[PDB]
Amino acid sequence: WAKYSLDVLLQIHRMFLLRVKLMHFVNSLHNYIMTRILHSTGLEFQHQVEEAKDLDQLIKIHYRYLSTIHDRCLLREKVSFVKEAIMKVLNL
Amino acid sequence: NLMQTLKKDYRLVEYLQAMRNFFLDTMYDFYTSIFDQNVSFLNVQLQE
Amino acid sequence: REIITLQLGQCGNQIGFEFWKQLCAEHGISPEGIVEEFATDRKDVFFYQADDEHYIPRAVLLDLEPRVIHSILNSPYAKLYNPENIYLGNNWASGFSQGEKIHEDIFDIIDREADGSDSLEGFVLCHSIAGGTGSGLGSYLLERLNDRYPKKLVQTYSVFPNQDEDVVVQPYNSLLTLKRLTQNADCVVVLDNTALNRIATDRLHIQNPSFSQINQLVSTIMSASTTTLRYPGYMNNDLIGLIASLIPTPRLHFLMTGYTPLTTDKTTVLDVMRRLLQPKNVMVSTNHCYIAILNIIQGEVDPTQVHKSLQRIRERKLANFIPWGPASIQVALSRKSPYLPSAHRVSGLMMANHTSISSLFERTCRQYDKLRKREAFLEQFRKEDMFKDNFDEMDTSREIVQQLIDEYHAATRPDYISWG
Amino acid sequence: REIITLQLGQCGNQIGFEFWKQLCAEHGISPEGIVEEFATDRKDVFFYQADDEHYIPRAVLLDLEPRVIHSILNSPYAKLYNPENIYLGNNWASGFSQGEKIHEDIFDIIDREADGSDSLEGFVLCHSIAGGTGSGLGSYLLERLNDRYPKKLVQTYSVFPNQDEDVVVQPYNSLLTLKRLTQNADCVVVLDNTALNRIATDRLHIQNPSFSQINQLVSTIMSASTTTLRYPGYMNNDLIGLIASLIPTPRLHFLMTGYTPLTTDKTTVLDVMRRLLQPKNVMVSTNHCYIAILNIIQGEVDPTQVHKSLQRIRERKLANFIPWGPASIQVALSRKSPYLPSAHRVSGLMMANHTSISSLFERTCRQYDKLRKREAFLEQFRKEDMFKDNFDEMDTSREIVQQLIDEYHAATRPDYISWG
Repeated sequence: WAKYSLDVLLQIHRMFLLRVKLMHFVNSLHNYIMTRILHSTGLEFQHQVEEAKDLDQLIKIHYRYLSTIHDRCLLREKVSFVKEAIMKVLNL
Repeated sequence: NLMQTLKKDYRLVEYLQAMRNFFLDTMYDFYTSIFDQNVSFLNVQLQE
Repeated sequence: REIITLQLGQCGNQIGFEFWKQLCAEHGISPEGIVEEFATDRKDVFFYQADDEHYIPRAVLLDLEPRVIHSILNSPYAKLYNPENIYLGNNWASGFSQGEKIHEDIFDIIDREADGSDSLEGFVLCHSIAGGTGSGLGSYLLERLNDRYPKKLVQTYSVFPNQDEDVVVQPYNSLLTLKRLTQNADCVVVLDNTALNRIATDRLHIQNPSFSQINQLVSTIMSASTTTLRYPGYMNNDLIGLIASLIPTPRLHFLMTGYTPLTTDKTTVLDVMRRLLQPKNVMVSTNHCYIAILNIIQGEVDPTQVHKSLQRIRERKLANFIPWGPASIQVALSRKSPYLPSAHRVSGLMMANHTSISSLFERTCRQYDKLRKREAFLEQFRKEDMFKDNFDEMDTSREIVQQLIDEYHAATRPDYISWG
Repeated sequence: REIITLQLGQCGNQIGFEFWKQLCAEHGISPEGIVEEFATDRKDVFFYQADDEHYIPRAVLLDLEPRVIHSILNSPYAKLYNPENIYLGNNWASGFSQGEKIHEDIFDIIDREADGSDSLEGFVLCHSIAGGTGSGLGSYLLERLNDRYPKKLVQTYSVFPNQDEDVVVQPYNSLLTLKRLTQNADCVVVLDNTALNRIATDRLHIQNPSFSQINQLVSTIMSASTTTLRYPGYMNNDLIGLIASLIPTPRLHFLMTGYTPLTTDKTTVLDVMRRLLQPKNVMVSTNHCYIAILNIIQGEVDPTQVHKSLQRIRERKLANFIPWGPASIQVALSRKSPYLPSAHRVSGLMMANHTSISSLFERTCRQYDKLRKREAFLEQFRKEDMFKDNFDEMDTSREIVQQLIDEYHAATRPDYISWG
């Protein structure tokens, strides 16, 4: 939502520097969130589940896949020092 | 044997592939149309 | 979404022909359009799912003094694309005036294909700057497209007119076309003919068939740039997202071309990153500093490799920075295409906004200024006189390109609260 | 750290060409620069990891009346090094004046390669004393380098102008160049042309191709001296550490060359130590006493051998001592290089500061004094007259070399609280 709001727009040329000043920040953050967590940790996780021959360990590797992506993209605690910053740059 | 016949019928990998595709190209287009609300409106846009 | 590609002039129809042949060989289609059995992809970006089970590309075929377009006619790739819209030089004024008198039905041709596709993302113009055939008509059609449709994107793949060259009106033609490019386009992709000529005479020992080999290069670059649209990723599955980061302001919309193998006729991301950042793996050849770079890689990429490669690129500082902000080289990953030759398995390309192209602009401006001061190289072309008896459009284009050079130099400064 | 090597003149480009060919054969690279599979080393001392997977050396190519440099051009080692900086005699005044008028862009060439490497340790000048082509331009560039960069090291590999020789201005040229060498250099490595000529006519029976064989000798010595920098040891992995011990004071910075095999076309450290200490295994041929000697050995060295060899060297007293202090022959051990020919498996070289070179200096001073007293051997060179109409630079150089001879003789004394 923040990326598309910053990428829909067609002063003088000065508005456009303000475009770069924010659009770069959200774009780099987007690249981080996908690649370094949700695809790196996903790529190791697949190679782990394709060698599970047990009912029991299959739940466990999955919970230990979500709970580390849920840590890396943090939502577990300290949402008053990380989450609020992302929320206010959404209002930006 | 049980894990083999769980990946030849009732494939967990299939539901896994669908899962992480129902967030993150296609779901971009769906939400950008909503940029320009209501809970029954979303059903009919989603099914489109 | 969907891209409608426009080709015009002999050089533009040449590069469009090789690009369509390249995408025909790339995707699973015959030269008739017959479906293959090996084809995460998309075949609806340049291709309409057309109505005889041939994925016929949406291409506007324009001819002006056709010689090579006749060879395009009797060809097996004329069964791939022909929606039957072919409708009929050595000057900008002649091509401009000829395009002016017949804008109606060719605009109807544009309207037909605009009604043809369900969605639209942009118009990609196969264009040659001061190519004679492409010149004038291309600038006039650029005015028609940007005026008639303000809601879409205009892309112009352009060459820089230096082929070690006789035409002395060529600086005037390139200056007027560049005025149109700065004012009537959203983004311009520019290449140098001399740079690709040097690279071609380097990698082989060819001297005479330089045109066709340059066509291979630009077609490979055009396929490589739209691979991220043709194959579904996460970003730049629309044109405007790739266009957005490199262009900080509506005046600096001219992009350098890079592609890290110059070869297709083991490797890691780290080596090809440091191999990309030199200005002699760039296919476009004081303080000169990039505004923004974007690189897209395609291959068997370990995801940790891009991470530590970008680490090395930071602490080495082998890229030219932007003063007024952060706007840096961005790592993008794309899928390796089916049925591409297996050399340079990890292969990347870059598009970058650099202030160094201002030097090439002012060189051509200096050539124009020389011939304009001498006043012996207008040649008294009759279309040039009848189009403008006062030749004030040359002065207006000179003013616009001077403002462009000043804005380039102002973006070079640490303050870009000082304009031009 | 990293060394940027400068070559100039026909003789200097000759010795740089053979040295680069020697290091190409030594390290695991092709004459194009293609990596080998056998290569504790370093390839970043003379070599940049350059940007087409060729370890291209940082070499400044300077030409002045090029004859052999044209042969260097059409060569397979022109694919190893060419950063494309070649820019254009028989006199010191002509080469000095020609270097004076164009110092700007060649200093920009120096600046380009100085920006090229990440770190820098020194500038090694391939130079020939009174070689005509190297002369004058080399002395002027020595002034430019030591003035422009006071934080780095300047090394000058130099020959002594005695080739059994017609040029009668040669003592004047060598005297002016020696003034520049004493005043504008941190260290000078000097060899005798007659000594290497005697050794070459000894080991073979060659009379005509003496130049090329002397080139083999100096290139082998230059590789042997920087083996301890190119291969990681414990000390003298920087130049200044090897430079430090031999040079006790800024005036005595001239070093003799030794290398214990004169052969490459069983052995122990003990025998090659006693074989090194004679003045006829020295390649540079009253009380004469060394200031300081340093020897570096490379081979299959038992570590007890250097210990008892140095015992024998002490109680035999086969080396000339220093009165005013301790500064003696130091044993250094280095790695045997890959792909070197397996003759003299234990091989050592020495660099030494000796007062015996004062004799060669005063011989050339006596030749200059003879031709200067006669006043018939300036030949009225026009560049010599226009450069200095009063010829007071010859008097200043004579004063400086006289102070040098006096400081040499004062260092010979047990008191060096008496100066000159």
